[PDB]
Amino acid sequence: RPRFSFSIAAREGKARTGTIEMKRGVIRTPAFMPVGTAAVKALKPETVRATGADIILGNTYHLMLRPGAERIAKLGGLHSFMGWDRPILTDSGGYQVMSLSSKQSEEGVTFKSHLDGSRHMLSPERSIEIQHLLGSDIVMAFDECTPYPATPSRAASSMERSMRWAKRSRDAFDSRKEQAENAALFGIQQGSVFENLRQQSADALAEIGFDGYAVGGLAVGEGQDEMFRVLDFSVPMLPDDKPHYLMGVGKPDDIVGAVERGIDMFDCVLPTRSGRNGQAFTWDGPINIRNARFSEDLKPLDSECHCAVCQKWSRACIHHLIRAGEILGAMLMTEHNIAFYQQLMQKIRDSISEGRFSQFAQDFRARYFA
Amino acid sequence: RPRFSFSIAAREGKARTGTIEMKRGVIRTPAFMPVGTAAVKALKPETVRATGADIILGNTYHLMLRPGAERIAKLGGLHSFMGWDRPILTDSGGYQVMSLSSKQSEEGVTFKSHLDGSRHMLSPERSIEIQHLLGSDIVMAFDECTPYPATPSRAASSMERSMRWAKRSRDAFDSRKEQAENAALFGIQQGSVFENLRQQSADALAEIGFDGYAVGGLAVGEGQDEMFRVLDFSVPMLPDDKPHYLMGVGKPDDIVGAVERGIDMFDCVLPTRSGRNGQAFTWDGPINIRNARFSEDLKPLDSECHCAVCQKWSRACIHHLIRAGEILGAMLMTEHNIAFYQQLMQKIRDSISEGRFSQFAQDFRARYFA
Ligand SMILES: [Zn+2]
Ligand SMILES: [Zn+2]
Repeated sequence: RPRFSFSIAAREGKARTGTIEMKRGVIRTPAFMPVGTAAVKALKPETVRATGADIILGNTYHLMLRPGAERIAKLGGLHSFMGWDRPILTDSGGYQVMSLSSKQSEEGVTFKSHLDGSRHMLSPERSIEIQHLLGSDIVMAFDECTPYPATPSRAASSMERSMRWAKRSRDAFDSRKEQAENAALFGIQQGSVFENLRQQSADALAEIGFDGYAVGGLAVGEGQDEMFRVLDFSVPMLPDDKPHYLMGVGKPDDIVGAVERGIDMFDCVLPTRSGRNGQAFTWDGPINIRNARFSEDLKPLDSECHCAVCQKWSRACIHHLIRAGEILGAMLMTEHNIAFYQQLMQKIRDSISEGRFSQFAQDFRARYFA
Repeated sequence: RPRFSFSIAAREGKARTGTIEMKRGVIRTPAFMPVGTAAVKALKPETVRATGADIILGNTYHLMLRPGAERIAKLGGLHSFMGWDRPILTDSGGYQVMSLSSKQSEEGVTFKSHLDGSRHMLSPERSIEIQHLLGSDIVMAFDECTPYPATPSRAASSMERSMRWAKRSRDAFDSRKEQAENAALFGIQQGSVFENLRQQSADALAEIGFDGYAVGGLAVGEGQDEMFRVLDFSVPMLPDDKPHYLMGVGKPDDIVGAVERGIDMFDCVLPTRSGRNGQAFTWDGPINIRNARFSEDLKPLDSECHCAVCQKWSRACIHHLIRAGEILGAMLMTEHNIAFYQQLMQKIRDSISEGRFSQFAQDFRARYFA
């Protein structure tokens, strides 16, 4: 297998299906990537694979806090550490610094650990280095988050700095032989909701050149309609022959709509996090399993789902496990939710390849929102 | 398979190995039974079986609190509810009332739920009924706990009431056709540390007649030496041709010593509970995986253990998962600990059958305590 090869097998409108080939494995696109912070929480990696995941996301910010990137490296890298031998994408660590920790400058950011109060630093160079130490397969350039809403001036300044940081990320990545030869690097488009800034960002990233392009700065409170409007003009600005990654997006209907607009890759904490909190995804919409109406419901979480949980376990049992605070409850909900997500991506891939994705999208929405 | 058949295949001194045959399966003795409260916490039942468990224990007190015995019955019984199709032993619910909840009389006990404050009742009749509703395979007679230390007078009064409750448990069990024909009933020996009371209790229970006999009222703070001394004279009082069950005992060295004194069955929360809390059992004694000395230890929890955890996972990874509070950490520790317990019981069974259990006991202790 090559270091990185993206091949498009079929198209329908803006939607694409294909494969990313990397040394550690093949990724079927459109792809959903479950999120990992040290483990997917409450699942063995074998179970994560069993649900159909081709790749997972590792949270750089959490991993650098504990157990630390250096220690992970000494222990043999992230793949060895979490027992997952297929591709891993790592974020830059930058978003969580903004959202979770407690000085920003052109050089980077210093922050205090939200756990120990210890001091840590991130910059384009240090982010890439940490991602190297983890040994990830797809590395994200380090960028500066733009809050929503943002004035044109603030959005432009943040986008411009992010583009300068994209070049530095690129150079840092290329300067490390082992990393440049074995991993891939994705650039991140910024520019908030402004078309002209999104275009300048797309232009800057294409000029630098990356293996894939993420649309960043969305799913930050703008609502689905505005997100879709921004995707409408933003995705066509990105090179057509490279993967398009929508970061932090994962409601099932968000995903279907984003694919309709040319997105190839997704990650979200939603199926895992909301799994532990009692929300299960079904083809008829999400349900909260804790609700009293399920106390004696012997049906599985979803009647069509092919996952191992739905083959054996009833809503009633999971209802009582979750309400009892039993770990198993969370284990079963999480397995089902991520498996549901993978089945969704499979139906998307099949429908595009068969030229009926538009019809699938309509059928999915009618039933999901009914 | 018969309702209940205990066959002794081999003996060495007071130690025995054999099988209990029941409708739902075969139990290899000496047996260790992992404890379940609604789920084994943090394990799928398939995993529990995979470790070698032939039977598990269900906590009647917790189950009657949530989801409730009646609801479990409506949902198809405990086997269906927790997805375990092999034998299940249920306790009477009586010990936890004393230890966990908040009026005692000759009729039984009333108590307030330690969760909701709701009022509940237990008596020999109601205990047996609840155990019927759960559909368990081995039912424990409802008894009255004797605290340690206890005066001869208090111990005698409690033992005598327990014996009257044993008769009532027996009659209640026999009065239910489906239960009497498909399940087994164990009596419980009381009498604290007093030989004469232990003898009167053994006599009373034998006169009533049960399928198995538990030695109750131990592991209540008396220390291993005193426990072994009480077992020395107590176990020979029980009918030799029926299983001998030591309740709530499960340190590995406790188990080996109890088997030397004629005990066939054990249950304890120790491997599961202490698993979640960072303690792993090894042939060289227990270790606390959270200790800094394991932060970069790439060896498995135990070098000889055949469990799936030890085939893949290092102490270093489990160290960081547990310290991060990750659910997976608890999952892996628990799987290993219960698998270790099953391997211990297997080595005990093999050594007895081969007439070398005395030598095994000595070798085990030397290494475990080294
Ligand atoms: Zn499912
Ligand atoms: Zn093990």
